Amino acid sequence: GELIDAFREVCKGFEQTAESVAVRANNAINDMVRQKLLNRFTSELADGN
Amino acid sequence: FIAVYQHLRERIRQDIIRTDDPVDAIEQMEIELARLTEELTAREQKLAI
Amino acid sequence: IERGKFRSLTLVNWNGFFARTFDLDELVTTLSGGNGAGKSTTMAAFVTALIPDLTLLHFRNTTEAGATSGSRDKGLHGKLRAGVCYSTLDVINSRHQRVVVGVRLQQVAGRDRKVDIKPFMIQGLPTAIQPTQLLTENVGERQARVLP
Amino acid sequence: RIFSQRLRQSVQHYFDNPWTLTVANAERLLDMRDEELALRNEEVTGELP
Amino acid sequence: SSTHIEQFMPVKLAQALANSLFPELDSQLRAGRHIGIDDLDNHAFLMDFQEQLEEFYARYNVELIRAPEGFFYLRPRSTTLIPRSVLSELDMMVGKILCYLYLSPERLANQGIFTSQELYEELISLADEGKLMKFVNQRSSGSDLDKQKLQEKVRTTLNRLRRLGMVYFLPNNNNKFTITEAVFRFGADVRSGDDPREIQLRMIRDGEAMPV
Amino acid sequence: FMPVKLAQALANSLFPELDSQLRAGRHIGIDDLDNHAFLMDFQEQLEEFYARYNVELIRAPEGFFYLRPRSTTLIPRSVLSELDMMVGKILCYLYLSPERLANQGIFTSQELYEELISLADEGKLMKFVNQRSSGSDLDKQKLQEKVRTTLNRLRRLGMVYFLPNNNNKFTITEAVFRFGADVRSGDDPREIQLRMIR
Ligand SMILES: Nc1ncnc2c1ncn2[C@@H]1O[C@H](COP(=O)(O)OP(=O)(O)OP(=O)(O)O)[C@@H](O)[C@H]1O
Ligand SMILES: [Mg+2]
Repeated sequence: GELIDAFREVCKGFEQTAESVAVRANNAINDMVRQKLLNRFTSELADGN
Repeated sequence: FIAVYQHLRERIRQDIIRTDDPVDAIEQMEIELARLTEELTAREQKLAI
Repeated sequence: IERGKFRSLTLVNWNGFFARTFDLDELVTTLSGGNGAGKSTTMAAFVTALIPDLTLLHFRNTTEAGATSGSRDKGLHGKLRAGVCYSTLDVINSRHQRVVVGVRLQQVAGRDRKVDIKPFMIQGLPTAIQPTQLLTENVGERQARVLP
Repeated sequence: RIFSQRLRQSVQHYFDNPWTLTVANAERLLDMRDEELALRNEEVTGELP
Repeated sequence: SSTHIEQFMPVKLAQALANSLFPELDSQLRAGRHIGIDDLDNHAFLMDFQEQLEEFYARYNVELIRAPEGFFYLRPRSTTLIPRSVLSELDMMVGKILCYLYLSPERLANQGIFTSQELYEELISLADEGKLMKFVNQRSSGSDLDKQKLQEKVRTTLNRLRRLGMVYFLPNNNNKFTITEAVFRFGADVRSGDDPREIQLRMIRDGEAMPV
Repeated sequence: FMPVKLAQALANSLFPELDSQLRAGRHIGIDDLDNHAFLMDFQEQLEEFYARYNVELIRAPEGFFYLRPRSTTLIPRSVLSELDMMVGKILCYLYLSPERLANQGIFTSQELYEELISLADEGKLMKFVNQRSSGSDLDKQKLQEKVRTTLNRLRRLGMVYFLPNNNNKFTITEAVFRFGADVRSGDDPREIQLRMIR
């Protein structure tokens, strides 16, 4: 959620459409993970967060 | 004969009876039968009272 | 204990009746008149008022009695005229309470000869009010109108 | 220890030979769409008995 | 003599069709519902007149079939009078997992009551999570929005299986449900320890299953 | 037990097929010689048979048979699209008097297309395609497509019979009257049909 809020600020700073921002943010997050820029930890203990 | 066996092999019911050998399965089935008979006897005794 | 009784039956804008009220008797009430006068129609209105279940209602001729026919037409629609219609009963409770039960009937526009029903109930109505007058408005020189 | 291997390997490798079961799927009864109910209003009048 | 039921129909078949249970059952069966041991009324009925029903439905070019596990269902022929349809691959994933759950003695202590979350956890434990996510979305890469979408698709397909009679929800709680033996049809490709290709060929020949 | 004539009726070889059709909602007209005769012969018992399903077997005054589900129907129900009814009403209008001289009972898809377009209001048209659509080629194309689709649906209903060739030319059956208006003493069918269409 915090990463999505950060992406929203960038998009605002680039004056972009607020449509599908949650999707655009997920695409960007997945792209960063796919490009080895971010490490993602999926724990059963964190209820899937 | 082979065909017969093949035919039969599919027809097994559940895991505790998964002896892939039909003939072997027979006895297991019968065991079940006896088990069931005892349960029925107890249940009908309960029903009477 | 004093058993309850049906006081009267009222019909509005039925086939042949504009606004008519029959006062029932304590024991027996008889309807007479030549063929086609409207006796069976009065029976049907009463029953309708009693059990508005449209699924059930099926008014066969007296001939063909007892034959389960599934007829295309239940025979109620034709007994109603265009516009709004009513059928109501006045009852005296064992408690000596006056209660007015009834239904609002109305034909449905469309090829299928369907009918609409809306039940209602009235409690505490003064004894001096007649249903015939309660359900109509006096418009013009003694040329009353029915009201929805 | 018969079905563990038998079924787990099937789920693990399903996509190498994806298959689907058949079911009876009888047609639904087509009905008229109910149009908005249109009653007959005529403001009937008459002489009172 | 003339005007005698036997001229046109066996007495037992007419007796069955006249029963008060028949219309319900017929309607359901045609819709694809499987019948297990728990719905006594129906099951018992089926048992009593099995051969008459089979013979009856035969008129339609459809087989009334009895699996070894004791559950009845309808299998249409190629010339069927009644349409035939196939399940989706996600339905299969949930089906094979429900099957393993039924067998699992480790969870038998629950008395059959399982939760959608437990099903989901078992599924992701066995199948390739990230590759399976491809069916939810072509760009899925483990994002939580996509994980919630997967969970909702599962909830949906499960609801469809419920309608097929493969699973029963609790009377007051919808997050929990109980299994039935009808799920064993998802194991039809492995119940015999033989060559998978030959099994698959046999199944398609019998009309049990189609490829994609 | 079971009534003898009912057992006879459902023992007949034609029953399974007709059952299948009926349950689908198909209407049986005078065209289907054997099916129509079968229903005429065994109506009294088939009505009772289908009442067990909370479904009504009705013979229209024009002559065609069909099933009507109750609220409590044992058969899963389905409902038509607005566009569907639109088209249906159209076909009912085309069952006209000059039709005989105009087409000798055989129409084309274009007749219906153009009639639809000409007689309907723009707004409802839009509502049929998408509310954001506006008088565009693509829109018209999609509308055409939908028309074809719905027409096929109707053919399943038995309303319209396609002539046996790949081209889209058809004839209208009497059962289309189910779409039609209420008729009152002396009223002109053209006028009342148009009045509902409007
Ligand atoms: N559904 C209907 N549609 C049209 N006309 C109807 C309908 N039901 C009754 N009528 C007519 O209404 C009039 C009253 O009929 P009704 O049966 O009430 O009379 P009746 O006095 O009870 O006659 P009988 O004693 O012969 O039964 C008759 O002309 C009858 O033809
Ligand atoms: Mg009469």
